[PDB]
Amino acid sequence: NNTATLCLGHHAVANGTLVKTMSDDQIEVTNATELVQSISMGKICNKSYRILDGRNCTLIDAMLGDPHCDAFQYESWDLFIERSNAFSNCYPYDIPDYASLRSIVASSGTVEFTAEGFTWTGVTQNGRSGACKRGSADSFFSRLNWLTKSGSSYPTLNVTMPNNKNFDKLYIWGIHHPSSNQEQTKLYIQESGRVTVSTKRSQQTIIPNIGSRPLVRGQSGRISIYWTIVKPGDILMINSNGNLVAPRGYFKLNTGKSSVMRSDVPIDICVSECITPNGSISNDKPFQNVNKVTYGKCPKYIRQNTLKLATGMRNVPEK
Amino acid sequence: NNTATLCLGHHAVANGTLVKTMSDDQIEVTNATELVQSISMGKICNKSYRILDGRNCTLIDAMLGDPHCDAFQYESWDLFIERSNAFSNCYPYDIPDYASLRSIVASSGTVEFTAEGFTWTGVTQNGRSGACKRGSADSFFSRLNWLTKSGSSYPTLNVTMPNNKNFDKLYIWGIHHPSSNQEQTKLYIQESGRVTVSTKRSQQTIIPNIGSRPLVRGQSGRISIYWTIVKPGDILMINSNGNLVAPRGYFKLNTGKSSVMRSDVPIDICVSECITPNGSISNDKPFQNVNKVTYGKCPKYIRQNTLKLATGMRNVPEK
Amino acid sequence: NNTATLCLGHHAVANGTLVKTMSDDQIEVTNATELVQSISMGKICNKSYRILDGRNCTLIDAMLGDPHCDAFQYESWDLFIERSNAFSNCYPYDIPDYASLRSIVASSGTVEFTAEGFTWTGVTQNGRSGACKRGSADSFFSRLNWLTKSGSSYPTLNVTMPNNKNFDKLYIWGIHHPSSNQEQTKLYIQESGRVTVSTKRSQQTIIPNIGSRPLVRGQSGRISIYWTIVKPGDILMINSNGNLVAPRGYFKLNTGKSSVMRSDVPIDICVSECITPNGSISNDKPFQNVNKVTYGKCPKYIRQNTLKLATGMRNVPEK
Amino acid sequence: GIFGAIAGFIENGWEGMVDGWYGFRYQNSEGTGQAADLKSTQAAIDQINGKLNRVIERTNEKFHQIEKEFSEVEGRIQDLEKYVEDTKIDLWSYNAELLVALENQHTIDLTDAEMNKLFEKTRRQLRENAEDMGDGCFKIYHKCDNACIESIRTGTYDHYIYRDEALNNRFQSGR
Amino acid sequence: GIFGAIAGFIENGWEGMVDGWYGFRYQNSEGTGQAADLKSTQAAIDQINGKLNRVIERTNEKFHQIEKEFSEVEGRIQDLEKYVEDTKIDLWSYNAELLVALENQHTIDLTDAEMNKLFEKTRRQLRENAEDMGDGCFKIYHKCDNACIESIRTGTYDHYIYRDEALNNRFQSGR
Amino acid sequence: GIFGAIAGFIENGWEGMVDGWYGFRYQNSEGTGQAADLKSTQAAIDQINGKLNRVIERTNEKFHQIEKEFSEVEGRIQDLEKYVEDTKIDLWSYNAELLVALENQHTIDLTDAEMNKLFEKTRRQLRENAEDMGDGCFKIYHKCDNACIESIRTGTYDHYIYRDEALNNRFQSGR
Ligand SMILES: *[C@@H]1O[C@H](CO)[C@@H](O[C@@H]2O[C@H](CO)[C@@H](O[C@@H]3O[C@H](CO[C@H]4O[C@H](CO)[C@@H](O)[C@H](O)[C@@H]4O)[C@@H](O)[C@H](O[C@H]4O[C@H](CO)[C@@H](O)[C@H](O)[C@@H]4O)[C@@H]3O)[C@H](O)[C@H]2NC(C)=O)[C@H](O)[C@H]1NC(C)=O
Ligand SMILES: *[C@@H]1O[C@H](CO)[C@@H](O[C@@H]2O[C@H](CO)[C@@H](O[C@@H]3O[C@H](CO[C@H]4O[C@H](CO)[C@@H](O)[C@H](O)[C@@H]4O)[C@@H](O)[C@H](O[C@H]4O[C@H](CO)[C@@H](O)[C@H](O)[C@@H]4O)[C@@H]3O)[C@H](O)[C@H]2NC(C)=O)[C@H](O)[C@H]1NC(C)=O
Ligand SMILES: *[C@@H]1O[C@H](CO)[C@@H](O[C@@H]2O[C@H](CO)[C@@H](O[C@@H]3O[C@H](CO[C@H]4O[C@H](CO)[C@@H](O)[C@H](O)[C@@H]4O)[C@@H](O)[C@H](O[C@H]4O[C@H](CO)[C@@H](O)[C@H](O)[C@@H]4O)[C@@H]3O)[C@H](O)[C@H]2NC(C)=O)[C@H](O)[C@H]1NC(C)=O
Ligand SMILES: CC(=O)N[C@@H]1[C@@H](O[C@H]2O[C@@H](C)[C@@H](O)[C@@H](O)[C@@H]2O)[C@H](O[C@@H]2O[C@H](CO)[C@H](O)[C@H](O[C@]3(C(=O)O)C[C@H](O)[C@@H](NC(C)=O)[C@H]([C@H](O)[C@H](O)CO)O3)[C@H]2O)[C@@H](CO)O[C@H]1O
Ligand SMILES: CC(=O)N[C@@H]1[C@@H](O[C@H]2O[C@@H](C)[C@@H](O)[C@@H](O)[C@@H]2O)[C@H](O[C@@H]2O[C@H](CO)[C@H](O)[C@H](O[C@]3(C(=O)O)C[C@H](O)[C@@H](NC(C)=O)[C@H]([C@H](O)[C@H](O)CO)O3)[C@H]2O)[C@@H](CO)O[C@H]1O
Ligand SMILES: CC(=O)N[C@@H]1[C@@H](O[C@H]2O[C@@H](C)[C@@H](O)[C@@H](O)[C@@H]2O)[C@H](O[C@@H]2O[C@H](CO)[C@H](O)[C@H](O[C@]3(C(=O)O)C[C@H](O)[C@@H](NC(C)=O)[C@H]([C@H](O)[C@H](O)CO)O3)[C@H]2O)[C@@H](CO)O[C@H]1O
Ligand SMILES: *[C@@H]1O[C@H](CO)[C@@H](O[C@@H]2O[C@H](CO)[C@@H](O[C@@H]3O[C@H](CO)[C@@H](O)[C@H](O)[C@@H]3O)[C@H](O)[C@H]2NC(C)=O)[C@H](O)[C@H]1NC(C)=O
Ligand SMILES: *[C@@H]1O[C@H](CO)[C@@H](O[C@@H]2O[C@H](CO)[C@@H](O[C@@H]3O[C@H](CO)[C@@H](O)[C@H](O)[C@@H]3O)[C@H](O)[C@H]2NC(C)=O)[C@H](O)[C@H]1NC(C)=O
Ligand SMILES: *[C@@H]1O[C@H](CO)[C@@H](O[C@@H]2O[C@H](CO)[C@@H](O[C@@H]3O[C@H](CO)[C@@H](O)[C@H](O)[C@@H]3O)[C@H](O)[C@H]2NC(C)=O)[C@H](O)[C@H]1NC(C)=O
Ligand SMILES: *[C@@H]1O[C@H](CO)[C@@H](O[C@@H]2O[C@H](CO)[C@@H](O)[C@H](O)[C@H]2NC(C)=O)[C@H](O)[C@H]1NC(C)=O
Ligand SMILES: *[C@@H]1O[C@H](CO)[C@@H](O[C@@H]2O[C@H](CO)[C@@H](O)[C@H](O)[C@H]2NC(C)=O)[C@H](O)[C@H]1NC(C)=O
Ligand SMILES: *[C@@H]1O[C@H](CO)[C@@H](O)[C@H](O)[C@H]1NC(C)=O
Ligand SMILES: *[C@@H]1O[C@H](CO)[C@@H](O)[C@H](O)[C@H]1NC(C)=O
Ligand SMILES: *[C@@H]1O[C@H](CO)[C@@H](O)[C@H](O)[C@H]1NC(C)=O
Repeated sequence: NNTATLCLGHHAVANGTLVKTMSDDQIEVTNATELVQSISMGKICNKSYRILDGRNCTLIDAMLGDPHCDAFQYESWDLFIERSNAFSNCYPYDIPDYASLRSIVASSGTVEFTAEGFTWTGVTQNGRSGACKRGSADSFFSRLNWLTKSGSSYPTLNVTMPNNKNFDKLYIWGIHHPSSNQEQTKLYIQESGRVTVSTKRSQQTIIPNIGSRPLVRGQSGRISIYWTIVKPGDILMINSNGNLVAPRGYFKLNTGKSSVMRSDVPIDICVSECITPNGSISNDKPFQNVNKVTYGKCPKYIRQNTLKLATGMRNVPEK
Repeated sequence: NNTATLCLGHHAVANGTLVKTMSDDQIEVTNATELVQSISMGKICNKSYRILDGRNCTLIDAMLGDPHCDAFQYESWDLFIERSNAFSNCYPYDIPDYASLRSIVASSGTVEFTAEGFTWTGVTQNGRSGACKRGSADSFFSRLNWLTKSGSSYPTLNVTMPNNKNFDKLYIWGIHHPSSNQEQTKLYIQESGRVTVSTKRSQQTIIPNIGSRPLVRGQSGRISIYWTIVKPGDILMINSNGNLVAPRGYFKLNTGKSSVMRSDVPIDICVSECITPNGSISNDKPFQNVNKVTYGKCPKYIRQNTLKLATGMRNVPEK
Repeated sequence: NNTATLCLGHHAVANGTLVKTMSDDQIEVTNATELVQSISMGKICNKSYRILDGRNCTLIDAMLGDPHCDAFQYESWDLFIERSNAFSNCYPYDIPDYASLRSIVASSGTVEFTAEGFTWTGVTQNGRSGACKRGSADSFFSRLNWLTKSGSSYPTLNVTMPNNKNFDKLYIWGIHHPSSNQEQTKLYIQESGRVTVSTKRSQQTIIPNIGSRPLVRGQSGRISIYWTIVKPGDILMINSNGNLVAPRGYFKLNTGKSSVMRSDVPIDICVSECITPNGSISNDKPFQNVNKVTYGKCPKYIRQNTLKLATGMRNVPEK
Repeated sequence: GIFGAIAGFIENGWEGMVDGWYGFRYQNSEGTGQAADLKSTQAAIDQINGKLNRVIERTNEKFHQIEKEFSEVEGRIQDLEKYVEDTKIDLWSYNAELLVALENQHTIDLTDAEMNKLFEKTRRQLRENAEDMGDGCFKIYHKCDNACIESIRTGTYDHYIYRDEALNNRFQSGR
Repeated sequence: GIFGAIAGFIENGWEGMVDGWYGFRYQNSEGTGQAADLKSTQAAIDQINGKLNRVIERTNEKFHQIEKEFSEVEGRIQDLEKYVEDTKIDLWSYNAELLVALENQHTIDLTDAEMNKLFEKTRRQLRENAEDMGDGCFKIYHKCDNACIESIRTGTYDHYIYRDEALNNRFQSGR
Repeated sequence: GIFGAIAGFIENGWEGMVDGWYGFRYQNSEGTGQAADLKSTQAAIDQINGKLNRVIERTNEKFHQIEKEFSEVEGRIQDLEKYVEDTKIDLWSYNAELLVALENQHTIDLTDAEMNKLFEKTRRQLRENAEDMGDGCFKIYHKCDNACIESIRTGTYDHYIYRDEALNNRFQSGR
């Protein structure tokens, strides 16, 4: 005609997708994005964090110095992976407050050891055991020194070691529980032993406990493991008349981004910034449904496996 | 006239009600709904969960086997109610880390006991006490065996019991603290006793502690109670030269929806899906102000006693 | 002309300010308000809460009765400030579960002591030490009584003290660890001592532990501190054949608004209702970035140092 | 309301409408009548129904937990248990307060929208054949019986039919 | 703004209005003048005042808590204490960020609404006696002195009075 | 939508617009054509892009924490560790659900706004020279070639130029 008509509109697409609003359970829009990461990578990426595969070793074992853990001797990590085939292979023990020690060491992020010159006067050092074979010879945890009677004497040990460095030292020590009074007196003159590890500000006395326990690698005796933090300027002191499993030096204690994770998933050559037991996961979404156990730069864990965020107007197809 | 007038409107009601928006503190709408449950039912509904009324008994007592708790012997529950008249009536005791044991047993949801054939060679079993009357005769906790000297001997007990089932066993045992060296030697030859309960992976030695405590039901002695979890394939081992209060078997440990609640409110014949100390409460609202202690399918507990959700347009009455 | 034109508008200002919306990262409005308190006052206001400056004393020390803490003897507080120059000056000790005792006393909000008439028959009382000088004479913690051998005897102490008041009593006691068997027998006849503090419902036996520790103010011995809550109607009982550091009475235990805070910032004459280690802070904003450690009526702590709330329309300047 | 319809240009509500949420009243050659508009009423109701179920998860089973009441004074651990719970309660309490304000605000606004949406729909149908009276009323410049009114309500109204007539009644004026 | 009034069809703000938030400027037979519209200004301000107090509880007393700084390395328990606090802070931090965005968005939108609401109110008063110029201005087709303008502002304006005259000035045209 | 434009007065979307989000189709003396309107498209997109980054903090490094899986049955402490985590997860889960609903609602509404804003902009340009057809179409009462249409799109359209002509074609009528 000799007059015009002008119409306004908006676009639509062929492949619309449903989202949820305050007003509707499901409503179609032109485009939506997933906000929840639910696919893992199936493997832990060796980059960008420093990953140490524990293999057959637990973290506690690698630091104590179980013979099959000797390879970890010099190691530090961002994240230490604890596998499930993981087992122990040295003298049987137990750590009262195990998890705490596990946590302290994990966040320290190293099993690196600095030997110190302790003097144990009039006692035989380096007690070894058939339960703890290095190669195929009797041995013991490498970071512990098993002291017994020399000749016919075990005199009151009274050894001292001041902290002159400007950091906290972590000392790991222990006590040995023999299986019979017969064994006790044999290895440690006195009928009843004890250990009093002390500083200027704390102290801990541990008494051994005679008796048979179930056989573990041929042995019915046991060892209990304890720790002590010595502050700069402070001073360590070990007093014992029997049963002491002595430290060989200290662990440097670090404040750091370090940790430990239980995982059976393999380690592979890729890059990523977030790790779960299920593997490394992608970083870009705000939420995540893979695992509540996470390390690194991770999206927040939530219960839902899917959440759609509208990134376009409402989709109204021809009709 | 010969022309029309057409008006648009919306409805109003006589009984409007005030709500809160982002823009107004109070504003009248056509209808509102309460979002907070603040009325309880005054009673605990015997359905739908399985409720066990502890009556005079605590949960710990029912499992240990206090004589007035004998009725609970065979019981399992979804929720065990602990009343306040609740009291003890057997030998005086204490459980170091009581709450933990209470929690472990509560979530297990049973006090059902499987007896095992333990052998205590050369000691008299079934030690009873005037403080723990079954009917009107001296007795003791039914799940514990109080061992004393036989003749003139209490030899080192060395008893074993492997876990061959495919679940964790829970073993409850104890030690007896006598009131005088006079009493100690009388019931247990040796001047100083001990108990070393052990598995392949853990161990606990407890030494008795001589001395007078305040009289409870005529007795000044005491008992301390301990537990031990034995894993499948693992093995229990009890080593004692005096003072051992022996287990009679195991408790099967369950993963379950079970729990315990402190309440004085009566139990009645009704139906509901959420329980608080104040009684069962209704399920349908999202929030709840009755009690922060809840069990079951419950609305979330909040501080406010009222919250109104508008379910109609703004109400504008004639004017 | 002979016809009019009427225009509608809104105001603008010269000094607009940027805010964040759902739709824009930065957008200018006519006025905005800060929602996060990030400036502290630099000092703790002596009003409105009751503040006690610990000065050279820790909270634990003031209650135990360290001689340089004698001034706190009669004190109660809303908030007790623990400084960092703070040091100890009495006999060397340690409290197993220190933090808990610190917390219990802090929330009680008093170190006020009620002496009781305990009878320690056939032992010398008031044992003093060169490490704990009152004025310039040997002394000891004022709330503890150090008992030793009288003549050639230390008989089994068996002292009792019922709670006849209608509140819980808190009793603080301890045990002494000597440095050598030589010292032990000298001060406490028996070779091995013990303490069994008990009520009708709980009990705790502590054995001393012989041995040398590092010198603190000339002394190598130590003291370990324990507590006991005695309920109304219940009864305290102390049984000891050596090494007991006896209580002199009780602390009244309060439910209250009281607490303790580590701060080095000075106390000054002002008014405020919220306190942080950095000083008192202002109350009026909803959020706060000064410190996560707060006491009183405080805004919630968040990570961001700034948050702007629009309090005017969008600002559109001439153009 | 953001749209100025409800409690604004529309003076007030009709208690006489026991019939629907939105509608019409009309005066014509056959008298005066009233009819509720269902689509509008439905659009609102649909948005308001199940409103809360689009944010709050259908309430969830929860069994054994932590203890939240205590007989003994313990310190450190009990301190933590009390704080964990206290934190949880305070955070949910915020959530609930904010949720109510958000939803109510939304509700108010969507109902004002539906009113406006319907007025606008009607205005657009009528074209220059009518007049916005300002109180949500249209002066219609032609004889409009019940079948005529009913057609505006169904959305079948044809203004080209009435254009000529409307113009006459409209442009009678001028001095 | 959702309404396209502020920073849209209304070109910009008036710094000259030290008087109110919304208003009029007019040119007539008596000259040019300016008047702030109080009801609009009040409606906005009322919504913006005490805004935050409709979501955030009046700040609450809190006394003894958990410890949040540590001298010693302890492990398990300290691990938990640090995580409880860290969780609490991160969750409140979210709350505060979202709250600000929500409120500001709402504020922006309600102020744009009030502007539009007022323009619309005025347009409706005038009827076919006027012309929407497009920049939030009305061409009024008749002699309109200050008493005339003032009446539009009070909401007392009567267009039936000016209809005839308006029509004349309007329909002078056609070629 | 609150504005009734998208999925309301505008019947439906144009799949043929591979060009922009909002625009025009026109029929004139030169034939029929289609042009996307960039400012509208841009205003929407700008609001939708980086939407979530205005609420959610750029994701943060987190290292050693608490344990969340357990081999042994321990009671009290493990009870607390499990509850702390469970609480954390449930609270974030709420946050995420509410956030999505809020954002989507906002998105829907701002896109409906931009459509309406553009229709309104165009209507205001045309004045009495045109007619609101009701389906988001304008009947233009004068010969309007592509340069004419293009001018309406640029915002340079002058109605005083076409007034006389429009009136003629408009007021041809009356019987
Ligand atoms: C308290 O009570 C406990 C349990 O009754 C005692 O502990 C047991 O002590 C006996 C020895 O006195 C142990 O017997 C030994 O068992 C070893 C382990 O066997 C396991 O593994 C092998 C595979 O290599 C399997 O056969 C089997 O599945 C077992 O699980 C054996 O290797 C030893 O074998 C040697 O002895 C035999 C028989 O005399 C010889 O012919 C062989 O050549 C070989 O040299 C041995 O038989 C028993 O295992 C211990 N049990 C536990 C649970 O520890 C304590 O001794 C007791 N304490 C006291 C009395 O103070
Ligand atoms: C360490 O020190 C404590 C406290 O001094 C001693 O423990 C007390 O020991 C005496 C006995 O030596 C106890 O006396 C007995 O008390 C019983 C409980 O009485 C309570 O209940 C009754 C109601 O039945 C009430 O009368 C009263 O309110 C009490 O609370 C009595 O039942 C006993 O009565 C018998 O003795 C009397 C008097 O000789 C006879 O005439 C009667 O016939 C009857 O048979 C008895 O008197 C006292 O209760 C203990 N106190 C506590 C707190 O335990 C330890 O003995 C001591 N340790 C040592 C020395 O090693
Ligand atoms: C187990 O092993 C430990 C460590 O080897 C022993 O503990 C040490 O015991 C000796 C004494 O046997 C202590 O020696 C004494 O040290 C005191 C502290 O000195 C500190 O402070 C002063 C400032 O006043 C500084 O000089 C210095 O920096 C020190 O840090 C001295 O004050 C004593 O001085 C007295 O003795 C000297 C020398 O004989 C006299 O000439 C003086 O006049 C004065 O009276 C004294 O020398 C030593 O400090 C202890 N060390 C620790 C770490 O405790 C245990 O004895 C041992 N246990 C056994 C054997 O059972
Ligand atoms: C059938 C028989 O009696 N054989 C003798 C054998 O008996 C024991 O075999 C061992 C493997 C155990 O299972 C035990 O239960 C059997 O009865 C003797 O073997 C030694 O037995 C002693 C004490 O009974 C120890 O068990 C010892 O173990 C070592 C070890 O760790 O391997 C030797 C270490 O050098 C020693 N380390 C020290 C002193 O530092 C330790 C340590 O003393 C204990 O572990 C502490 O708990 O013990 C077995 O080698 C042998 C030798 O006497 O004779 C067989 O005829
Ligand atoms: C006035 C007087 O001396 N009477 C004698 C009485 O003294 C005690 O009375 C009892 C009720 C206590 O309050 C006690 O403090 C009084 O001195 C004697 O009663 C026994 O006393 C002994 C030791 O002093 C025990 O208290 C014993 O208790 C039993 C019990 O539990 O009831 C008997 C049990 O069979 C026994 N169980 C065993 C061995 O397995 C226990 C157990 O030995 C202890 O509880 C362990 O701590 O003790 C009282 O019956 C009687 C009998 O000797 O003589 C009165 O003249
Ligand atoms: C060089 C030398 O041997 N000097 C003798 C001195 O030896 C000790 O000096 C003191 C300061 C210590 O550092 C010690 O290690 C030195 O060897 C003697 O000093 C006493 O030594 C004894 C035991 O060795 C105690 O250390 C005692 O300390 C007191 C104290 O606390 O000050 C005296 C108190 O009155 C006493 N309190 C009581 C009994 O209630 C305490 C208490 O017995 C212990 O602290 C418990 O652990 O000890 C020193 O005064 C003196 C005196 O014998 O002779 C010097 O020649
Ligand atoms: C509708 O939205 C979806 C998802 O929101 C669009 O896909 C996504 O688009 C983003 C933004 O450009 C992509 O980011 C890009 O990633 C690549 C490689 O990683 C990079 O080279 C670019 O510079 C940019 O950062 C993102 O990859 C992609 N999302 C997914 C899950 O694949 C989609 O294209 C949009 N659809 C339409 C029709 O507009
Ligand atoms: C305005 O809203 C209120 C509350 O939102 C209305 O009362 C409620 O209406 C609901 C929805 O129908 C009722 O649910 C019903 O419950 C019964 C029995 O439990 C069941 O048989 C039905 O099938 C349905 O599920 C609910 O009971 C009721 N709420 C309360 C607290 O009683 C009210 O009727 C509405 N008012 C108006 C004027 O519309
Ligand atoms: C724009 O808003 C800002 C901040 O929102 C305005 O400053 C603030 O105004 C409030 C409300 O009146 C002030 O409260 C007053 O405090 C004084 C003394 O404390 C008291 O005497 C009054 O009765 C009233 O409660 C508040 O002090 C003030 N905020 C700050 C941080 O100083 C500002 O004036 C507004 N600007 C414009 C141009 O409207
Ligand atoms: C709870 O305990 C009390 C006993 O202490 C029981 O009630 C008593 O019944 C006995 C007779 O059997 C009498 O001594 C009294 O008449 C009752 N005492 C009181 C205080 O009322 C009650 O039966 C016990 N409940 C159960 C389930 O055993
Ligand atoms: C806190 O402790 C120090 C003592 O260690 C006190 O300040 C000292 O005062 C004494 C004299 O009384 C002198 O040794 C020094 O002049 C001061 N020492 C220092 C390091 O400045 C101080 O008085 C104590 N505070 C209280 C409240 O007792
Ligand atoms: C991740 O591993 C857990 C066990 O740690 C397992 O239960 C779960 O199925 C895995 N999740 C995914 C998403 O693969
Ligand atoms: C529920 O019981 C508690 C004690 O557990 C009591 O303080 C409270 O008043 C009760 N609440 C209601 C709503 O009845
Ligand atoms: C407050 O004190 C802490 C140490 O407790 C310090 O790290 C921080 O810088 C201070 N904060 C402010 C805002 O001054």
